[PDB]
Amino acid sequence: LLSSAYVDSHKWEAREKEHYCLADLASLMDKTFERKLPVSSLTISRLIDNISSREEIDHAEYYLYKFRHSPNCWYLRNWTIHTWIRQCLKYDAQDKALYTLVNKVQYGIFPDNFTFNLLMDSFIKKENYKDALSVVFEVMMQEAFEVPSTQLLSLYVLFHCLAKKTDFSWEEERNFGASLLLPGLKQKNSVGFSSQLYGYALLGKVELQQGLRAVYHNMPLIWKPGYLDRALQVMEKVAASPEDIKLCREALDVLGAVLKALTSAEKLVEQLDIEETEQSKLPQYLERFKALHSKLQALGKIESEGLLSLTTQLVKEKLSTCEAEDIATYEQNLQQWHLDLVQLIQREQQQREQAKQEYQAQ
Amino acid sequence: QPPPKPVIVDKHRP
Amino acid sequence: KAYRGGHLTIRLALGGCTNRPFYRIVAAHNKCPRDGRFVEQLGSYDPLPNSHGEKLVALNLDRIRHWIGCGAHLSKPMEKLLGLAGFFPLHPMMITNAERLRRKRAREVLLASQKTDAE
Amino acid sequence: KKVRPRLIAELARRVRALREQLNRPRDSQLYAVDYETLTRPFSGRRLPVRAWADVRRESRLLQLLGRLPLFGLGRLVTRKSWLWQHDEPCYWRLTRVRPDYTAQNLDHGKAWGILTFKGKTESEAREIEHVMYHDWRLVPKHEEEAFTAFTPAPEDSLASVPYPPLLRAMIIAERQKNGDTSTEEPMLNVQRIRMEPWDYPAKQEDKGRAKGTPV
Amino acid sequence: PPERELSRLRRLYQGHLQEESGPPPESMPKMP
Repeated sequence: LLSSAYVDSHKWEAREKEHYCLADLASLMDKTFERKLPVSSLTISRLIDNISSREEIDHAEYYLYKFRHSPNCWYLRNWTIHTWIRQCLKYDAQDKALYTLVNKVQYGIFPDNFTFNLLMDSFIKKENYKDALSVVFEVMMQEAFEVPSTQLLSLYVLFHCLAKKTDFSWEEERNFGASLLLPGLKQKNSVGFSSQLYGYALLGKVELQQGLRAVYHNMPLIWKPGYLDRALQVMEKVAASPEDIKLCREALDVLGAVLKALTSAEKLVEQLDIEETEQSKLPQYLERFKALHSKLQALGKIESEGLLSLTTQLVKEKLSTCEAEDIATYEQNLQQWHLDLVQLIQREQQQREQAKQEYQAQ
Repeated sequence: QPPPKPVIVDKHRP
Repeated sequence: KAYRGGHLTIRLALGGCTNRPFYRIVAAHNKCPRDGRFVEQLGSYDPLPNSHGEKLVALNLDRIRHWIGCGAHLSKPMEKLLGLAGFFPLHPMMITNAERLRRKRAREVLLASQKTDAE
Repeated sequence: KKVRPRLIAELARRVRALREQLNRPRDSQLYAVDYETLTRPFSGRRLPVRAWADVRRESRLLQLLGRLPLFGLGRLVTRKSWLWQHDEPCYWRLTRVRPDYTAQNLDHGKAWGILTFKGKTESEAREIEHVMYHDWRLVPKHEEEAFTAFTPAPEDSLASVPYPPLLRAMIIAERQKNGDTSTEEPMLNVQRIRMEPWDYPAKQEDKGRAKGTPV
Repeated sequence: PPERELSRLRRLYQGHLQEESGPPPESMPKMP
């Protein structure tokens, strides 16, 4: 959905890049690894920047993996990560970019918001929603919903997959629920509040069936019980809100279905016995939901349009504005990254010249 | 999770 | 002998003979033996009642205040002797054991009453 | 006063010290645990029984930090034990993280940060202890505002306590001996005494490290 | 102790709890 200017790579290819041979840099890194010595962040950056073939991407993957297992792993500069994604997209290696993104622990790939949009858009342009879904999950794991452009792209892909998908596994419900709650809080509109309502319904279902621990374990979610309670609070907030905010009927139906399904139907207790369990509060939740549903319908706070239909209209109105802001900030990063790269090259050059002069004196 | 297999190809010097 | 680390501790050194316990309150190093070298004896403690039915405890308070102010620690039994003397507040274990003893005897009364009443 | 020197004693002392640094064990080796038998393969010592439940359920500090940019610098990390024990927010504000590169998953290492224990923030960042413990949890960014929210409570710390019965009598007896006449009861200034919770983090800098002998 | 604090200890020591003890008798009992 991103414009051609946003995904344009002319700016990236116009950087002042020093030409280096991959084999020479690969041989240099091998000698350092055998000596059990740290590898400079400049050396790995040159290796990534000098990728010129599809075959070279596989070789760079190993050294990127080895750099993650080096004492200087934390010094992996951001532009190297962005270049890595740019190289993968350039040589039709989207799977390689996704594989490192899934294995970010083993490779240290932590892209910024701008790069995540580029990777996500490539799957959307090719209608590869299966791979685009994983990218959204990676954003959910890395909590990269601070840019409105990423939030809009995530919502578009997530809602599109929800319509086709019918059977949900407990892991999938946790993933979809978490992946929708994060952008919903940022978006203060009808779609944003619907995502909060829809996301809480999926997470609340996991809490009662699979337990509270499964909700937040290795997830960016709170450990406090009451996901179903927070689902009802969204409806209460919409009930006292301007006419702009509305809740889609699809989200309301899903929450009602979850409550009815739960109503109809390792061993460590993580909650105090004095506190009321969420299972015992199910009849209370059902009574509250029916009252809120009638109140929202009476006030005309229910939107008849589907989630995908309303989200698509939302993208057409705000994506263009968000792209312009991201592009300008991306240009600033390129200027900032270029200055930092020069400093590292100068620092190495001064050290190498200083090392030789001291060696000559000795 | 198997580690990547190290593969080295030499073409700089014929 | 210069031990590695350690500190002075006011403890009880057992004396006397078999079945005749007698503790001398001494200020010795932590790593020293129970009846070994000590810096200064700070009193005595006789756990066996005498002809008057009394347990004699001697507390060299002037020296005890001196060594405690020099960083000397106190063994748990010594912290109870001071609590009994009123030099220190009663140790929580002495209070806790008193509560446990009261509960133990309270349950014994109920068992005794049932035996007499039922049979 | 000439005594035959012991060159080998000094020679052996330097060799042992040098080898303990060159062949020092790493965190991934020292703190690895076999989740089936709940024993550490480095030493073969069984973990305490009370820690068995938390080992299989919770995660280590750098297990969470290995999945974040910059190893999660600037974020807030808490512990399950702190959540159960203290209602007030107890967390660390990370400032510096040193990962263990030898670890395959980079799930071991040390970390520095600012402690916020029971709603009280320390002025200067220091090293974090119990990093290898399977007790840590990660606070979500959207939940940070509610989690960080703390309100101080008025302090009702008693400042004066009665003297023990024998000490009070002697102090009062001293006044009468010196001729001083007063009915005031001597009391201890326990206000200075800053009693701390037993689970308050200690100084990781002053804490030692396990020896290099493997099993 | 407060009710919440007692529940906190029960959650902390699940599976290793003894019967809760009330206040001790005010005076030491004697055998009749």
